[PDB]
Amino acid sequence: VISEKVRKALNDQLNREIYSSYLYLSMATYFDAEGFKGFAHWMKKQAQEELTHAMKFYEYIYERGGRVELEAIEKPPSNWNGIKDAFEAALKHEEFVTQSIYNILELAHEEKDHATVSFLKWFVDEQVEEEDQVREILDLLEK
Amino acid sequence: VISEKVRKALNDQLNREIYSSYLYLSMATYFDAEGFKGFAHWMKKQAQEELTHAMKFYEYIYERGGRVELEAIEKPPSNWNGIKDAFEAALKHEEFVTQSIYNILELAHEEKDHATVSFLKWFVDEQVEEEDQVREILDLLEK
Ligand SMILES: [Zn+2]
Ligand SMILES: [Zn+2]
Ligand SMILES: [Zn+2]
Ligand SMILES: [Zn+2]
Repeated sequence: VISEKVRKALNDQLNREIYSSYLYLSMATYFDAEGFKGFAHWMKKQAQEELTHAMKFYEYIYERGGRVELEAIEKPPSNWNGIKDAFEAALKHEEFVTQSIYNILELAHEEKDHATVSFLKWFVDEQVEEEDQVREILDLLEK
Repeated sequence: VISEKVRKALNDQLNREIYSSYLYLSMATYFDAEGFKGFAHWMKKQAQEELTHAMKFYEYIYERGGRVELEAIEKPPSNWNGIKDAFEAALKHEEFVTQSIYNILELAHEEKDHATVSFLKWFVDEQVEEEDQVREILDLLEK
């Protein structure tokens, strides 16, 4: 059974993944307003991906005997200064998500919760892949 | 091209469908905390359904030459007084959604926007079906 400290950290991260989904959807509203169909499609796909992350947290919290509490979702920005600016904001946000997950990992290690440590490995690896994808696009578009 | 009045009404409704999705997800967190797997599955399915409603508004707004702006999402309630209480709250919320859609229909009729009138017919019919499904469940569980 997860300690209340770890359950709160996971529930917090659940809410962060929801906001991530919303933020990527907002980036899609920007790209679509400009007619950048392909980049909008990229963002809508990532928004759906972030929802599956949230639900994986959701189901793990209930497997470990905890409960999920949904919080208010902040209004995301709706405008950026071009393609590169939007993707740089995406990368900055993913780096914040990576740091948040690592803080849960450290908490789980402290409490010797080796089930949460194992559950999080998938997300450490997926953040690497996501960060690399965004860097790959920024490098493609450079100068 | 949609007038700014109608675009704002549709964007408002887009945001209402997002909140509807969130509210049904919150009801799932309640049912799951109680071990009501089947009712939780019902709510998660409805939450996904409400997202597809939101995206149908999303794509229609861009077809008509408008843009979507995402707003803050309010924190939904997380607790109800039993199954019946949660479904009665669902029905009350769907009736509010039905009234909101009818107000867009009346606005569209006033501006003679027969494309928005036609777009909304699908949602008038779907609200009937959703309201009937929730009433059917409440009647099944009665007394
Ligand atoms: Zn994620
Ligand atoms: Zn992510
Ligand atoms: Zn709906
Ligand atoms: Zn509905």
